[PDB]
Amino acid sequence: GGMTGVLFSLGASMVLGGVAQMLAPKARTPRIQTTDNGKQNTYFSSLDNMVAQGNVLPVLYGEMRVGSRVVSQEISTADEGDGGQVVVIG
Amino acid sequence: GGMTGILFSLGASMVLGGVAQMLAPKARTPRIQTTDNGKQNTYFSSLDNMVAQGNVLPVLYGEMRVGSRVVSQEISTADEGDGGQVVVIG
Amino acid sequence: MQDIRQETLNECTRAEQSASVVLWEIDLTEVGGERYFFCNEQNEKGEPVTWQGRQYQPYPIQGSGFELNGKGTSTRPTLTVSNLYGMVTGMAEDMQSLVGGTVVRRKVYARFLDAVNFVNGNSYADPEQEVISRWRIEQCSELSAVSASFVLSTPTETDGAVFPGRIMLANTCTWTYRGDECGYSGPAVADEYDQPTSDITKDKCSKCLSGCKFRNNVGNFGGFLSINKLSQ
Amino acid sequence: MQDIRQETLNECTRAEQSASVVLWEIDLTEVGGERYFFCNEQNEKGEPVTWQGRQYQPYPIQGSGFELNGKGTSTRPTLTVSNLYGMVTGMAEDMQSLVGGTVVRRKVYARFLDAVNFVNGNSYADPEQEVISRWRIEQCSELSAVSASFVLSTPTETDGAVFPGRIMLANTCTWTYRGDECGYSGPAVADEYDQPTSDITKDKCSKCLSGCKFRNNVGNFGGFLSINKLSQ
Amino acid sequence: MQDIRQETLNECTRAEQSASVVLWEIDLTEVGGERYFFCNEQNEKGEPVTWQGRQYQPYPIQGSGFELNGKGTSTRPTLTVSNLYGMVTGMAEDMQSLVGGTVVRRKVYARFLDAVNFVNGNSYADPEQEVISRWRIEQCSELSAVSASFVLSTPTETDGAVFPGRIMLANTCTWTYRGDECGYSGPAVADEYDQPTSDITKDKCSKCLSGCKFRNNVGNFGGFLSINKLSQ
Amino acid sequence: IGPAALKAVYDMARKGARDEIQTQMRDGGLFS
Ligand code: SF4
Ligand code: SF4
Ligand code: SF4
Repeated sequence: GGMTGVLFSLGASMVLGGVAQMLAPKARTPRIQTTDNGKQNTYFSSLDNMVAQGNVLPVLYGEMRVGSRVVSQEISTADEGDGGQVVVIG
Repeated sequence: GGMTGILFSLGASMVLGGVAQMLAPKARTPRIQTTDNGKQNTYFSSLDNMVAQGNVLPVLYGEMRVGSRVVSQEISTADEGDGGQVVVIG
Repeated sequence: MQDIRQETLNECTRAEQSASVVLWEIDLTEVGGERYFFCNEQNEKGEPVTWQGRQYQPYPIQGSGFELNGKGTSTRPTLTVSNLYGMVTGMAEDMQSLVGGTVVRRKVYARFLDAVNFVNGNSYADPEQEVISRWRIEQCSELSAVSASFVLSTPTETDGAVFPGRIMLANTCTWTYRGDECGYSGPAVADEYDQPTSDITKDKCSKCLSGCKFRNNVGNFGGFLSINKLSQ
Repeated sequence: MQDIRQETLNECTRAEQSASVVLWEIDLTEVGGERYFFCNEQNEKGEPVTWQGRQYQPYPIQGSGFELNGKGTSTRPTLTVSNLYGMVTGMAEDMQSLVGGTVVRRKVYARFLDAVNFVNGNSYADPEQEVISRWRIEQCSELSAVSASFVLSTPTETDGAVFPGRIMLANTCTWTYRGDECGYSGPAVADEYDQPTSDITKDKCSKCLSGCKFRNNVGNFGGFLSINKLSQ
Repeated sequence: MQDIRQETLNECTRAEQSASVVLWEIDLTEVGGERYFFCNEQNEKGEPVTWQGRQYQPYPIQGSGFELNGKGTSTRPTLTVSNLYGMVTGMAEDMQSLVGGTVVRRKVYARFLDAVNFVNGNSYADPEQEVISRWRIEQCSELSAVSASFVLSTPTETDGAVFPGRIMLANTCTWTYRGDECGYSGPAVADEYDQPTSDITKDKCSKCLSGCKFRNNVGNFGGFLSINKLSQ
Repeated sequence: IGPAALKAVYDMARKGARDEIQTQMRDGGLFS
């Protein structure tokens, strides 16, 4: 137990994947679909309304106009009324 | 160093996947989507127009009627006349 | 850089090294236990080693595999402790197999221990020169009747955790009771199954709409009342 | 089937064969170096081995794993050369780790060497019977002060490469300046940063629209001017 | 629970046990062969072992790695048989390398063999005390001039199978001929191709519409005639 | 002897790893 044989140095065994990978951990590209055609969406953009069923609530960090997750949509009859008494319908 | 063992047997390990894959490298089935349904992505035909950006220049090798990758699409006002002097309107 | 004092770094240059000593502190206050002090070896008097005034008792402890890295997997060094007379099993049967506790490893050089550890008395003592690391116990991979092996991990390691903790629900709350969002501080009114009790030891919300209506905090409900978004 | 002549094939079946010599040629002309000839062993005169008139100097060399296969990954034989006196590091620091070079392995039987390698002189000499293999160096996984290990690969190895190498549109170009596709052959007008440079030593194109306009070859522009296909 | 009788269960706990005998039965009747009985051991008279009246001849055999599990891959124990005098090769080229057969392993305690295996005659004999297992041969991983290795598998193994076994529709039928779904029992009219014939030996169906038209049985056709749903 | 035993053990470990990869990727297991 005094000695520690089999030092087993690791050099190119970790370089073999690439050198910038051992300084920066790289990024994950999304999966490409077919019905989506060629619109390569990323993981930090959403310009359409989503559905909030058993999903997570997204967060925003700066600028970059985004869509939303619809929680309630309803149509009723538009009653006549303003912020006052002027209610002419002639 | 004069003698070397380390032989094993490659006649059984490589058959384990199938014997026909031994002589031909086998084809690659595409990925099935819910929208694709019964249709499977054909690497020999694509009858539609795809967005230019996020696409790669396709190639043709024989026949195979096919769509394209649209680069420019725009709507203007047509000229009222074929050419020459025939310019009847009424 | 490390928080290494000048004196110990200067001493760690000469050829004739002193004896390296490793001491371990198992802290279980955050989980419901006590602080245990262990050392792999005792002094020349056959006594527990005295450091900074406190005492570390002798017990067979061995830590192997401390590998700090930035890529690949995390670090999982292994701590081996002799389980004789059932001493480890005693706390394991009580403290839920030593899961969630903290371990602190301090390494010191021999020439800086307290003077009471030497018959002549060390004149170079300085109880402020040591190297400190801390880890958390992850699992007890094997505890037999002769030994016990614990796996260690970094406190900040992420595994099985998701970033957007928010979850959209229909008729179930998402936060705790009385913690920060349920600003309720009145008498106990409900229990697990929404029964009209008035005892504080059994007051736990049912995580429903009825519980909120009972507690008059429906304005602070986490469950959005959508439900019928997929039917249409 | 190989191109091995009948005589060596006949001799290879004999019960009492001769020594099997292996000679190596490292070609860096396609990279910017020279041609180096190595042999693992020398003749009986204490001289470099003379083959086909040329001389292979006796230097450390040893190959292992040279093989031809079709299933799974391509074969990657390993070469080893002893790095004493810093000889290998000398060319390694100048030739960028000897990547992209060519290695030629020649296998010969002892009874066909030149007559000058034997004191009595070999009458059975025929300097056109050998087996030739060619590979390309991929990486240098070891450059210790005692040895040096190289990984070899097939010239036609394919990996990390895609077949249809075009990217549709871009605000930038995709060809190479002064090639057979750009078609420009005029005097220097612009530099890498789009400044009015009339010196040919530092002519470069930004591959952008203005750089192309500077040379009146906008007809051969490789990027398509769509942009708004995704926004609109 | 197992079907082991009470008496053998009682005996197995005794401190001074008897010898353990393993006997193997290879059944190829479901394939078109015979039943072979093997035993790794013989009696004291140099004779095949007599059990339940039948005789297991002495022959090399050894089973290894018999495991039963509920999680992960289904276990594949192995069997080794000495291939001397080409006995295994005699049936390998005839029975399609012993693929699809059945193997039955019976383990027995030595004190229950028939009296003819002992010179004095065993009085504690019971021919209904054994433990039985059954497996199926999967492949002959090794076959040489000295030995032969077979892989065993559970009959219930579900490797390489899909649950819903229908193709729904095509231009072709997807059943057997003269089964319990085709429902044809008439005289021979068609062969492998669309050629008239009147011999029962070469009765075959092309499993296309033309075959049904030939056999006047279209209402039992297993192909939906859509075609244009994929186009239009 | 050192180096011969080392190379033999390395090659045997490679064969074992290949066999484990082959056997665990059949239907179940952890699906490496
Ligand atoms: S349900 Fe209403 S009361 Fe029960 S916890 Fe969530 S918020 Fe507080
Ligand atoms: S941009 Fe115009 S000029 Fe610059 S390279 Fe491409 S084509 Fe030749
Ligand atoms: S095709 Fe018509 S006849 Fe031939 S099998 Fe299927 S059903 Fe029976």
